[PDB]
Amino acid sequence: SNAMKFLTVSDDMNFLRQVNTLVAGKGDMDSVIIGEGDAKGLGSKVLYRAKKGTPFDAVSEGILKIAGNYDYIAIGSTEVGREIAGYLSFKTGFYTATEIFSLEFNGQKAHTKRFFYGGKTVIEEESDARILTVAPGVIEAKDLGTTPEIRDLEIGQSRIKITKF
Amino acid sequence: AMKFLTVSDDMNFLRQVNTLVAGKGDMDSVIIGEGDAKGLGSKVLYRAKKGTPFDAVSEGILKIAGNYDYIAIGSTEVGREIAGYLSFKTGFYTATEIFSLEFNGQKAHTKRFFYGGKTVIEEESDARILTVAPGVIEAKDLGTTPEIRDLEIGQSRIKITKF
Repeated sequence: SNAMKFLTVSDDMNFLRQVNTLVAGKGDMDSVIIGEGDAKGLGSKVLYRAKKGTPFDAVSEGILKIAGNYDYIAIGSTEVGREIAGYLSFKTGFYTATEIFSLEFNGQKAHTKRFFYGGKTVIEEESDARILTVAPGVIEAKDLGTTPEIRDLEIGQSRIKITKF
Repeated sequence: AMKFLTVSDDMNFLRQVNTLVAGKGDMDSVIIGEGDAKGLGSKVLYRAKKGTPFDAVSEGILKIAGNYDYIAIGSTEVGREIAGYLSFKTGFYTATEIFSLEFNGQKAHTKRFFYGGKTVIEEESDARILTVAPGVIEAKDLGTTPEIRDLEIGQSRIKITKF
């Protein structure tokens, strides 16, 4: 009720675990995984699953369908995750706090930190960011000790053209 | 003609971005920090002092943004943060990490690499904000040197801590 609702997202299961660890103490969470990974100990209430190599635009349109169910969406910063963030940012109108290693709430607002220049500098924001991307390697994953109900992400249409080499 | 503003915190990267953009319309540029303007090929170069916080630069750019159809930014850490700020303030879509840019009519037709080169992603979008991937464009000298002016920067809200 008065608790915050997160949706966490990644195209990498280990990374999904790190994002869930960051968000864990902060409110209730559901998750999206693109591709493979065993859901055990993930800690989410619900895990939405997309097929491996589902084009990132079809995934983003799927997330967008459920994104109004959440206060914040936290995405692992990978190539795909960043494309998903930019897409969601645009469609929802919410600002994105990028590459964070730290997320705290004093009251209502999200206070974040990210590194700049390889770690030489720390940038803190208190912004209205509702979309967050989480840096790789910054959170050690903890087993959260429960397993989510699994469902399929209802995937959108894809307009991108994909050429492999 | 279409109007472009090109942006970077690195001058060699700004030359790359200009080289991608050059044939497509008019061009002005924003550099954050140091570098020789020679051969940059924009009409005007707005300078901000090395180390100006990215939100201050972004607010400076917002002041002049309505003068442009497109803003193309070198994808560095600062360039990406700027692109995000501008996306959020303007409401425009961003096409990211591009190596190629063409127009059908007004829609941007872009290409980008995925996985350091294994895959090319080709899109048509309404993106008015673009980031260019590092090292994919061979910077050319473009034959002219812009007049120099200072970027009127805005306020900064971010807190910066050095190690």
